[PDB]
Amino acid sequence: KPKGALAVILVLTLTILVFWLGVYAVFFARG
Amino acid sequence: YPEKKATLYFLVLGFLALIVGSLFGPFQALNYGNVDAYPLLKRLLPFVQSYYQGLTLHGVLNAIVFTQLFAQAIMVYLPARELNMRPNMGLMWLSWWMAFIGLVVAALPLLANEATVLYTFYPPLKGHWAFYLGASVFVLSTWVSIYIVLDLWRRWKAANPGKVTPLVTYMAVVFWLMWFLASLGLVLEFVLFLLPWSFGLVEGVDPLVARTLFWWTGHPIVYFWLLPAYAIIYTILPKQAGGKLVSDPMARLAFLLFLLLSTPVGFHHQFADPGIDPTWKMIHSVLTLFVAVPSLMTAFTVAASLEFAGRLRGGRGLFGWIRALPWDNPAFVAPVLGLLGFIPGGAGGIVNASFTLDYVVHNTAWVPGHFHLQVASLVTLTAMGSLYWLLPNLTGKPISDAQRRLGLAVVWLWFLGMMIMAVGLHWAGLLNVPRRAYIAQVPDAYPHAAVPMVFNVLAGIVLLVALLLFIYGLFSVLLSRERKPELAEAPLPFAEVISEDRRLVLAMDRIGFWFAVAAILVVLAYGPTLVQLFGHLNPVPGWRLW
Amino acid sequence: DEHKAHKAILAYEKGWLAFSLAMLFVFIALIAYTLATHTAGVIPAGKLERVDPTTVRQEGPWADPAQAVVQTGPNQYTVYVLAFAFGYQPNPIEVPQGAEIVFKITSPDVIHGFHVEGTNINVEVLPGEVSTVRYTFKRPGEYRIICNQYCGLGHQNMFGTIVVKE
Ligand code: HAS
Ligand code: HEM
Ligand SMILES: CCCCCCCC/C=C/CCCCCCCC(=O)OC[C@H](O)CO
Ligand SMILES: CCCCCCCC/C=C\CCCCCCCC(=O)OC[C@H](O)CO
Ligand SMILES: CCCCCCCC/C=C\CCCCCCCC(=O)OC[C@H](O)CO
Ligand SMILES: CCCCCCCC/C=C\CCCCCCCC(=O)OC[C@H](O)CO
Ligand SMILES: CCCCCCCC/C=C\CCCCCCCC(=O)OC[C@H](O)CO
Ligand SMILES: CCCCCCCC/C=C\CCCCCCCC(=O)OC[C@H](O)CO
Ligand SMILES: CCCCCCCC/C=C\CCCCCCCC(=O)OC[C@H](O)CO
Ligand SMILES: CCCCCCCC/C=C\CCCCCCCC(=O)OC[C@H](O)CO
Ligand code: CUA
Ligand SMILES: [Cu+2]
Repeated sequence: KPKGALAVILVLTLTILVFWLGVYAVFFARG
Repeated sequence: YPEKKATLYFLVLGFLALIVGSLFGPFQALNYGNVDAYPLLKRLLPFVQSYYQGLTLHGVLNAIVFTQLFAQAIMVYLPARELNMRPNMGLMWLSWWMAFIGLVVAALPLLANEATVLYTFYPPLKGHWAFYLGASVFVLSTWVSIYIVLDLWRRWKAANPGKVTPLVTYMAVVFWLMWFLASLGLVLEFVLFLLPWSFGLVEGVDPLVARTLFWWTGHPIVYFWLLPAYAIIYTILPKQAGGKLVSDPMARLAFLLFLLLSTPVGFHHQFADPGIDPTWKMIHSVLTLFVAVPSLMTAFTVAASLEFAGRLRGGRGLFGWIRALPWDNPAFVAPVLGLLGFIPGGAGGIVNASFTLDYVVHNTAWVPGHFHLQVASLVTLTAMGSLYWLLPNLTGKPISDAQRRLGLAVVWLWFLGMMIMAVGLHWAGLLNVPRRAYIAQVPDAYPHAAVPMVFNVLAGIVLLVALLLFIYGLFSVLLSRERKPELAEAPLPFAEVISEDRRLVLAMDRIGFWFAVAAILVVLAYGPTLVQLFGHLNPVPGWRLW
Repeated sequence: DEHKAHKAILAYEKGWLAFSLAMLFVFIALIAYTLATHTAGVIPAGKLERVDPTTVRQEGPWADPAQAVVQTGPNQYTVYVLAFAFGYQPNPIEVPQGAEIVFKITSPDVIHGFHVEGTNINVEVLPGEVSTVRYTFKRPGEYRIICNQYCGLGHQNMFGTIVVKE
């Protein structure tokens, strides 16, 4: 299994999600 | 090999544009850190009248001129060298000259404070006709490039009936056809509107139509910036890393998606514009999320290939492959670091695309935070790395150990400055600091931003040093006396491909068809809205407010 | 080895591509949600509403900033904002808390931003066009309007105020 490639797409997924759910929170807080 | 000389001319002119464009960035970083260094800059560069003139130059020279010259260098030369065929030289030199000429023409009013619009030059803000004219000529240079590469591909296909297009040439064909569709928005906006208006021929321009036409090009132009770096990242970097590209088909699929999805999306720059129906904003929003796919895809293909290389080179465990990679080679380091910063870059872009979430970040410092990660860091760093393999190939000039070490410093400093700046800009942007603002001249206006403002000051000083080291570096390699013809004669370090199911590759090679589809999508996504707007034009007078 | 590296990398890639798709789709669902709620009020009206930027200060609802706030429903107010080089009229804009407010903003000169600090209101303002956006202020007090679209040298100091009364 390409374990490194998986870690990279882990970090990328986490990053997307912290960014997206983060901004979604801010959206509703300002709504 | 007269294509080497023309390629060289594109790369060097690009790099000159990037250097001059970049002079203004530390000043702008300092400004987003509440520090006014403009008086110093106007001592050194007395023709500069305002922060905004600086900002136009920076935008135009870095994001338009450099990126284009790079694209034109890379996506002509590489396919030519993979096919082992000579580009039409009279055409190649023609494109360089259009590029140089349109650059000199747009430069004159820019340097003389007659076009302090931005790089978006939004009507009714009205610049000097020479700005529009020269920018036009500069960008049409690319239609010649498209021709050049279409020719090469047909000459090849003819000589090799029944074969699939080789990888790099496949990349370049789909890339240039994408860019041709994409560019029609701006050529439309320019020809029907900006030019006549700047010439005095019509009184006003409809700002909404101007913006809609603009952003037709304004999105896919950033994929036009990226894809040259991707071609490198895909077909070259796996060799430099010590491995191979893990899949030719996955690399074609990514590029094919860019062809299909790069252009029908521009309303994502217009989530805050009046007069555009929300249902269309949602359609574009979805289409924008889809265009994130070839990069999600790229993330995995490229990550697996670097891991592969690292495993070949002896690394083991979950991080050993990282450690095992050639971190002493700036040509490997520069794109890889760019890729790392592309993770938060693309996360921010996915935020910008969600229709409603854009109201949080739109026109704030968030957006420069997103894009410096994408273009000022990944594309630029990848171009910077090509110094260390592309240049020797083009010139026979050797890279000394000293120069290799300096290159490592530039590439890490440049990367680090861009990460630090990215934190300062995202965060300031979340605090509501506007982009495109001489905010240091209102020092008491953004008190809640004091913390990310420290990051911008730092970033500005780190990127000043990175840039000064780049200039000394770039000129060391260009100005050195020696020429060893074994560097000039050596092959481009094209990767080998681990192998490919042919079904998929054949389908993807029906380029005429995919091109037609891409063209239909643009009609479906832009037709209805442009027909309504063109039916209801409200042209308005122009203004100089500088 | 390459034989084994090849199909294994591709097999996991297929998984990754499916997951990432699912995540994209989830965001689409979550966006569509926002679209069904009061928070979507801030999306501009899609409809073209054309005006003449050259006479907008002389006649029509932007001509008299002190009557710009018009009650248009039992709990609704329409506000005619002018965003111009380099300010906003009226100043301040004064509105009751808890009322739905329909901002109808235009420009007599060049494009301006209309960014209401602390809210989702963030709309480009185009000369010749009226931008229409909707918001309810839940909290009383003072909200700064920011211009976030470069409009010339007066840009960095173009600010406005909205006061929301208890
Ligand atoms: C080259 C330049 C650009 C790229 C590429 C780019 C990508 C995106 N952007 Fe963007 N952005 C747009 C949203 C997106 C989306 C959804 C993507 C996507 O294509 C992103 C997909 C990318 C990913 C999902 C990342 C994949 C990660 C990879 C591939 C890294 C893997 C790492 C490895 C393999 C390392 C491993 C190695 C080890 C050693 C570990 C939107 C809105 O929807 C706006 C308007 C916002 C507003 O309100 O104005 C915005 C505005 C801009 C502007 C401002 C224009 C202006 O001046 O007004 C610029 C210049 C720009 C450029 C760039 N943009 N963008
Ligand atoms: C020394 C490196 C650099 C620094 C310190 C820097 C800094 C900055 C800052 C702080 C801004 C925001 C200014 C504002 O919004 O008012 C900005 C804007 C911008 N930068 Fe950079 N930059 C650098 C290099 C680059 C490069 C390499 C590119 C692209 C290749 C680039 C493209 C842009 C663009 C397109 C804008 C937006 C201009 C506009 O909104 O009209 N920058 N830069
Ligand atoms: C290779 C080079 C990489 C670059 C690394 C450089 C790091 C920056 C220096 C930090 C030392 C701290 C110095 C801070 C002291 C001066 C602060 C200051 O007084 O600023 C002006 C004042 O705030 C206006 O009122
Ligand atoms: C190597 C690069 C790989 C990519 C990895 C880097 C990506 C950065 C991810 C998250 C930063 C978020 C930091 C923490 C989030 C802050 C949330 C928060 O504190 O909210 C404010 C609250 O109101 C209290 O004041
Ligand atoms: C590595 C270089 C790249 C730099 C990476 C950029 C940093 C931005 C990070 C995260 C965005 C997440 C959004 C932050 C979410 C915090 C706010 C929040 O949680 O909102 C609730 C609160 O009630 C509201 O007022
Ligand atoms: C606030 C943000 C500013 C901080 C910026 C942090 C962002 C991540 C930085 C570096 C990640 C690089 C990870 C990979 C480094 C690899 C080098 C290595 O592993 O060494 C092998 C050795 O050098 C034999 O050649
Ligand atoms: C090897 C050398 C690496 C060392 C580099 C340091 C790394 C991170 C620390 C400090 C950055 C400080 C730079 C900030 C300069 C002054 C910031 C400022 O202007 O602060 C004003 C204050 O918050 C209101 O008056
Ligand atoms: C709460 C939200 C969840 C966030 C948590 C992060 C999710 C992990 C992300 C991506 C993994 C994508 C890889 C999917 C693995 C697919 C399995 C597969 O393809 O297996 C074939 C192989 O032959 C085996 O036997
Ligand atoms: C294998 C698992 C299959 C299961 C797949 C499920 C995917 C789960 C994700 C998101 C659901 C979206 C929830 C939508 C509800 C939105 C509510 C909200 O966000 O509240 C905002 C505000 O307070 C009110 O005005
Ligand atoms: C590494 C990157 C880290 C990122 C760091 C995250 C910081 C974001 C903070 C807040 C956003 C939330 C917005 C909430 C705005 C509400 C404030 C408000 O309501 O104030 C104005 C009002 O007029 C009073 O009467
Ligand atoms: Cu009005 Cu910036
Ligand atoms: Cu875009």
